[PDB]
Amino acid sequence: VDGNYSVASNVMVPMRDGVRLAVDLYRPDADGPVPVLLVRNPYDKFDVFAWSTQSTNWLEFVRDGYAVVIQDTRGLFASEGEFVPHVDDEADAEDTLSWILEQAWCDGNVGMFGVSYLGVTQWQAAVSGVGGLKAIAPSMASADLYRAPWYGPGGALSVEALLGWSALIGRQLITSRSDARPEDAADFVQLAAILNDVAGAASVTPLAEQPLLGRLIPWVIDQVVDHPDNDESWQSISLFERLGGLATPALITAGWYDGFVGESLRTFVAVKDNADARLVVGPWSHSNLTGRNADRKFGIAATYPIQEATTMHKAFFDRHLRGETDALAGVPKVRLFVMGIDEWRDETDWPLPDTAYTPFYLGGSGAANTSTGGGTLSTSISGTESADTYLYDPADPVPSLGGTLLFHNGDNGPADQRPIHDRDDVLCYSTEVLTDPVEVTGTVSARLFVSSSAVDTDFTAKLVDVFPDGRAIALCDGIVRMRYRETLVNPTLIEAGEIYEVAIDMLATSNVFLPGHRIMVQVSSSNFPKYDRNSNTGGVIAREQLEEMCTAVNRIHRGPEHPSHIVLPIIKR
Amino acid sequence: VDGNYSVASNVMVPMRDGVRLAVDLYRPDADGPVPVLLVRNPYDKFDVFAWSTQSTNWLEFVRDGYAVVIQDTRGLFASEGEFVPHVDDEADAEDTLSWILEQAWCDGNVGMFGVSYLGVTQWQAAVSGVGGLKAIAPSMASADLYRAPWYGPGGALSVEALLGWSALIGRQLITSRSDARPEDAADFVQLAAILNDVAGAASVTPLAEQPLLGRLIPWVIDQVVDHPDNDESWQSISLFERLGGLATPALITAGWYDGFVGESLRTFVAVKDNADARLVVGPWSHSNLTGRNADRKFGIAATYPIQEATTMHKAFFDRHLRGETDALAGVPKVRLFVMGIDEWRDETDWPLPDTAYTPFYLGGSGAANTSTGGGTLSTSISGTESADTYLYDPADPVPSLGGTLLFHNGDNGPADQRPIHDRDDVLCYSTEVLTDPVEVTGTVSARLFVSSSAVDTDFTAKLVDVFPDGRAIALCDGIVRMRYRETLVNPTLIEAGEIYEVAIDMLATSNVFLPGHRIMVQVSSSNFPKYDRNSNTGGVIAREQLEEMCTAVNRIHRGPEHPSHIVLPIIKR
Ligand SMILES: *C1(O)O[C@H](CS)[C@@H](CS)O1
Ligand SMILES: *C1(O)O[C@H](CS)[C@@H](CS)O1
Ligand SMILES: [Cl-]
Ligand SMILES: [Cl-]
Ligand SMILES: [Cl-]
Ligand SMILES: [Cl-]
Ligand SMILES: [Cl-]
Ligand SMILES: [Cl-]
Ligand SMILES: [Cl-]
Ligand SMILES: [Cl-]
Ligand SMILES: [Cl-]
Ligand SMILES: [Cl-]
Ligand SMILES: [Cl-]
Ligand SMILES: [Cl-]
Ligand SMILES: [Cl-]
Ligand SMILES: [Cl-]
Ligand SMILES: [Cl-]
Ligand SMILES: [Cl-]
Repeated sequence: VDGNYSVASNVMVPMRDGVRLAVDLYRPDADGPVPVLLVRNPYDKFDVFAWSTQSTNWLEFVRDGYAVVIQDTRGLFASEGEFVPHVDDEADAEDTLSWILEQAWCDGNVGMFGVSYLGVTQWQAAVSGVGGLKAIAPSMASADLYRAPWYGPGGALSVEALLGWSALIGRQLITSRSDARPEDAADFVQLAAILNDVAGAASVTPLAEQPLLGRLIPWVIDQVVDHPDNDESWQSISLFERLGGLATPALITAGWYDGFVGESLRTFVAVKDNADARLVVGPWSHSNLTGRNADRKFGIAATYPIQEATTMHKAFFDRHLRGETDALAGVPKVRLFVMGIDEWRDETDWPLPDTAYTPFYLGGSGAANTSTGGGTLSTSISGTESADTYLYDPADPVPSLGGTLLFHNGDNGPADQRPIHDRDDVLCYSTEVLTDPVEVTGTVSARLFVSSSAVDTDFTAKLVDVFPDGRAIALCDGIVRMRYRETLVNPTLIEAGEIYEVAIDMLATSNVFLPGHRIMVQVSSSNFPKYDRNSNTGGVIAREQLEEMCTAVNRIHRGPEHPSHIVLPIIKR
Repeated sequence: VDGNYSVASNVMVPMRDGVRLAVDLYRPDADGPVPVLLVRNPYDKFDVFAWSTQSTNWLEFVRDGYAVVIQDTRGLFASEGEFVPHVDDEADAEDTLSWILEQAWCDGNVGMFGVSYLGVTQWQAAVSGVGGLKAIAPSMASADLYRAPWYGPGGALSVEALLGWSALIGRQLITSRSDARPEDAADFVQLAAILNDVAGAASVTPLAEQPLLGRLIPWVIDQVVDHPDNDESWQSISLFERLGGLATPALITAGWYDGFVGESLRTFVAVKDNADARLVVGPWSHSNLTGRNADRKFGIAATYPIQEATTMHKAFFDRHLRGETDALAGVPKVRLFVMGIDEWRDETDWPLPDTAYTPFYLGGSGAANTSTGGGTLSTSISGTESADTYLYDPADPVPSLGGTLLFHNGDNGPADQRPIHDRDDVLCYSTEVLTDPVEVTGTVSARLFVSSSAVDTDFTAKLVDVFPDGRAIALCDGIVRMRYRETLVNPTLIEAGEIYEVAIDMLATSNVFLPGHRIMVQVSSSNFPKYDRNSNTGGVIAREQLEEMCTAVNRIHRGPEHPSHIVLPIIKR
């Protein structure tokens, strides 16, 4: 009967190596075989409520005649084997898809959907070239694990993401244990302590010493902390280069304040020529999909629209798994929440056609240090060769406030920056108060002319919307670790005092700066614990003791000969 | 097969009057009949994700051999009939329970669970004396609709709760419509505008003029706004008096910052002698179960513990629906999140045995106006007859900040009160900085000696924990509308200038004020839009125009002859 279904729990699916993974089957009451959707989940297939509010009302898919299969990944919960992040997911997905294809109840069309880890696994599934896989819908995900979430395009470690997540997995490994252990109760409490104070846990040096996390999940050191370069151990699990080869439709969801935003958007750009790609980007962080934040509210329309997402996914799967060629009529290619005007808007492509990548140059009379310095931003090249200078001290890094934080205060993306404005290592450059709106929608980057007293250091840039009431709301940011200025693969040190021109990848945003506001840029050399602090030594940063580390006198050059600037994706419509 | 189940959608259940309600059946694969759990839902039975993250991982109940029945209430979604809040729920629940009892798959034991409206409906079900109903688990609910959520023990209208909720229902009535209408699109937008600015919507006078809400849901005026007294129209839907008659076990969940907290706790007290009652209270507001707020974090242990709640409910239903007499061994009678120490703690009863209801007297030299006035709190009666005076102007009420707000900024219960401290109509009284911890856990109230220049006015009291860093965190509060000082049923005006002794019911809290903190009380005459503003006229407040309203010179008397005080539930353990 249409609308009706049954659920089979713990159906055991064998992999090529003989290890069995557990799945639940949500199957519609139907005569024949049906199209099937797969979700690969490290957080207990039973616990459907934990992730689904970030995704879709997917029981609707089942009431509409799709089967849904939810799998425990290798070594977790009801599945056999050993858990190690990422490394088995390609082969386990491929084996799972073949098994589904072979079933009486599968009509030979298979899709996937899901958020975060349930999104990353979909790219891993898609690169196996299994013909029966017709569509994916990776939400808040990445096809390159180095670039998101563990490191980034700037070559700094996302220490808060790493510790927070590892603590979360650790806690799961315990609550679910095969045979319960004496140390469990106390370990559980310690992992909670990390989660209640991620910045504190990230502060312990050497970073590479993790007695609890390294024991519970060795991968934390063996893979992540020990591999600061984008080396073969990373490329081995990276899917990105293979994406151009694909012809798989993808429904891609991202958030402006989500740790994966940079990489989600890249996946859209990489697939859009070869197959039907769709993009949806709201003002969300990884753990906050409400549209409400401490000092910034986007309105109820900004709240993750779970029912509309469901309708959209259903239309998408109906088109690609059911051959219903008109299912996506009236559905835009790209849908974006444009902040400032705080409104959803349709677009024909991403990047937007007609994007004017516009330089805004750093200038001003006298020191730019602090928000009451004289730093300016202007579309005109600065008149005179100046330089702003500050001391960066690893023992006192600029604290992270909003942005794409994941676990450490990850529920306040559009954070007010006023608490860090009076600091001397935060350089501020702002436009005059605007009398006309300025839409900035696209990827964002900075070109800075810099020098350091040290042989390595970091530089950060943050785009800020300054409100008339005083609120200075974070929009997007990035970092470059100087050793990785040219390449993430073969780092080289720098000469003290030599001027370098560096690119800072600041991910992306969509904001209208309204009349009465200013456009601002904060420049510094740290953003902790979003990124781990550079030791300023040229050493292996994660193996260094705080006391071993150096301070750095860092300098930003600006003027006609050194035209440092942020490049803004200006839209005029 | 154990673990396995099927789901039947839109099974149509007839009521005594011939109208049919839609249910979904989640039934385990079983030989015989099973125990059954019922959930009565105004927010679409299909949409299980919207409420369930506030409740239980209830699919676990189905995998463990309970049937679960989810019903659309009368007139909503798949159900026939007309929707009017509350009035049909008793008879519709009773009819539904009989129908379940009559089914092949029901073993004659029925329970209920659910949050908010899904909690209120359970008390409505429980008063029908249906023998087969063996247990309920009303979460964040009330047995007296006047006292929560529409008015309160003080006799002021909860205007923000009323408008916010009505806008929410309005939006549902539209999205689900039988035959779609031309006005729908624009009405939808207007209801969003209310939800984005509840305080703004509450500001329009006369309150009783609601062209949009009154048209969409007439009940908003006909029942709620037109009945400011606790009259027979309220008692008609009140379950509270009948609760003493009952012998039904109840698993009761509440939040310290939840609009229903006062009434949830009362239901526990009313049933605990007659049947197995259980209580769980965390630091949550109605829409924020994270334990995280703008200026206050309770730690990850404070996060609504959905899996543990599931285990607890299962143990509870196993005991009362399955006759498993040892199922609740080791499970405490009462479980509370004690703020300050921020820890879960077991208790043997609520109110705690050994509660010392202790007077803290208002004192101080010179005016108590503002946080930098001289207002004090002390366990000793004040030496000298003083009085603090202020002007309350309805056109400028004290704004609501945290507390038990539902829709207007309802996600920040423990709000920092500093933004309203420099105001002249906020009187502040605080203790010296504490050198020993003081646990305040229980119901809280104030006795104030007051006078007014007007023939009616409000008085408010708010308990505040002042942190060493400056944060002044709201804990609990209340109001008395002076016409209702003696009774909620037969109001009488007051004589200008005459001194009255009034009680203010401040609901309940659990907090340890740690050494370094102070205990503080804010006294005023408004708290808007948590409560609607008193017009200071003696009129029908909701029918009055702002321009028609009066200001009031209000006065708090303190000293030996007028010993105004807050009564605090002191625990020493
Ligand atoms: C998702 O499930 O949350 C994590 C944030 S670091 C991420 C890890 S790949 O997946
Ligand atoms: C629950 O579902 O939310 C409402 C807050 S006013 C309440 C109405 S009885 O039930
Ligand atoms: Cl089968
Ligand atoms: Cl394995
Ligand atoms: Cl805002
Ligand atoms: Cl919009
Ligand atoms: Cl464009
Ligand atoms: Cl200026
Ligand atoms: Cl120099
Ligand atoms: Cl040069
Ligand atoms: Cl049947
Ligand atoms: Cl009806
Ligand atoms: Cl805190
Ligand atoms: Cl605890
Ligand atoms: Cl006690
Ligand atoms: Cl003092
Ligand atoms: Cl006088
Ligand atoms: Cl007197």
